[PDB]
Amino acid sequence: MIVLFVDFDYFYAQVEEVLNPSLKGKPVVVCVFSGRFEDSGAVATANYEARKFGVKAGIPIVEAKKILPNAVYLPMRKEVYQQVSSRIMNLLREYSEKIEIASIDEAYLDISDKVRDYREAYNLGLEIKNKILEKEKITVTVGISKNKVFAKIAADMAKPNGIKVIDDEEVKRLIRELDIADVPGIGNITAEKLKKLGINKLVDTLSIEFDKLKGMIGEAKAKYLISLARDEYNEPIRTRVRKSIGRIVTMKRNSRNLEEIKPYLFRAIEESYYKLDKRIPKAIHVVAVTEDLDIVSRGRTFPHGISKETAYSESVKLLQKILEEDERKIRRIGVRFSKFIE
DNA sequence: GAAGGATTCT
DNA sequence: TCACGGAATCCTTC
Ligand SMILES: [Ca+2]
Ligand SMILES: [Ca+2]
Ligand SMILES: [Mg+2]
Ligand SMILES: [Mg+2]
Ligand code: NA
Ligand code: NA
Repeated sequence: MIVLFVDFDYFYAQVEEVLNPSLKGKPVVVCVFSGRFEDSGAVATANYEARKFGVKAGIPIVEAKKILPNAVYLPMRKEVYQQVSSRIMNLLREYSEKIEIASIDEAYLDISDKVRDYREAYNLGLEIKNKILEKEKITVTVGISKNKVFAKIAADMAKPNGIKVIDDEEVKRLIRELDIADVPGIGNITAEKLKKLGINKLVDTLSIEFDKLKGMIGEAKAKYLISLARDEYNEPIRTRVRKSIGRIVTMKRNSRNLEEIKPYLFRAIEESYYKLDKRIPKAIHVVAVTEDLDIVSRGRTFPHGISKETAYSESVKLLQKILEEDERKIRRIGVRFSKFIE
């Protein structure tokens, strides 16, 4: 099984430069201005010239400006980014129909039967990679390996505009030598718990019992890491189609008055439905980020589909459900739909 | 199960 | 109105 992974290089930034090639070379920064007071919001992701100064996705726009106040700060244009993404997603589809679209800027392709013997695989990387460059003016990094996990580590290790392979050999090394926080799925929270147990590399898992790890990371990740470590990991390229569609939005002020919150919640609902299209959800969920951030949520699953009209109402019920259990004020508000009808 | 929370990642 | 956006998914609840 050979797994070829394409992550696009700082995507939303790149697209903005492709649409405006005068930016290229400067440091472009793509953000989500919340109009909550002129520079309220967060970065979204950022050109390499910009990244290298510590301006990364997720930091506050005003934090970023203490760093690069002369860099180009553009507002996140999601649809533009999506139509440029599908063009690319389609291009790769032709290469190995057995693909799995990870995110807006990620795709796994299974090239097991399309090619055998990595030498071949690498060359395809160049083709795939070169073709997107050709068609979309978008540079991408390519990671190859026996499975999704390692294929992606390769891409991680080689970005931007990169192309790394990862033969078993190296793979067997990484099991032993690669730092555990760099294993995909593993973030700081779980990394810190792993250091505490003593585990720093994948191989270490086979030194600890397993029921313990379940204690601290839960069987789920507990099986996962042991699986990779074992070299016995294999998850074929599913093509998971979205299992959840939502929206959250940032109010221009914290609230506990509905009429105040209400116009946002619908603004969210209307979008969420456009995002849904021909899909009909059996479940709704109203999510609220508090003046604190305790990210509270009340929901409901109906035994039938939810019509837009029913999505309004219930939500207002669910917003009220929140408005009086906790007692804190609301920062962001939104809705999330699930449990679709096949 | 269904429900609500926590975690990971751009 | 005075730093923390948006989107999923998992992974663990009662
Ligand atoms: Ca990591
Ligand atoms: Ca299998
Ligand atoms: Mg990426
Ligand atoms: Mg990226
Ligand atoms: Na049960
Ligand atoms: Na019960």
